[PDB]
Amino acid sequence: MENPHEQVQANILSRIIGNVKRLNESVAILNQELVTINNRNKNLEIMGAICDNYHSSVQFNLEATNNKKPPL
Amino acid sequence: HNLSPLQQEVLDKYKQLSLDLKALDETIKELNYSQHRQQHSQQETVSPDEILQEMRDIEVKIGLVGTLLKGSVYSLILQRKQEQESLGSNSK
Repeated sequence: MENPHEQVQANILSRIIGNVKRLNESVAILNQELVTINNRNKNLEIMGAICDNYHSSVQFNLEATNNKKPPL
Repeated sequence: HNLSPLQQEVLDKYKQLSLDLKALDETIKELNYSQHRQQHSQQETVSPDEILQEMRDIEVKIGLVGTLLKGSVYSLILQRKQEQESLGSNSK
């Protein structure tokens, strides 16, 4: 009596809801992983900052005195 | 001018004493000669080539090894402190 299209569309809508739920789960785990990796990587900003500071320090130390060697 | 034997012994002992006196004086001088490779010589005698001309030569560049690491670490700490004080003062 009811149009079969209605039933089949309800079924496929249920499938699409389930799939969206799975997508949400996956994206949540991805966000968790990204947060963890950034929190652990925070030390690399420190390391890069100090290395850059030292590089600039030696560069201007070779500038200040005339001890900067000629370009090979 | 005759002298007593004890006086003569005193005198030639004095002579020998003067001899090694000027010997030691010459030795101390030769240490103090900054004439390293200026006069005929190939050994270094303590002089600016052992001092500021040399040790300072070392020092004007040893800072690039020891004090520059610290300086960089201190600069990062100072920048962090600046960020912290800015955020703390402006947020409230």
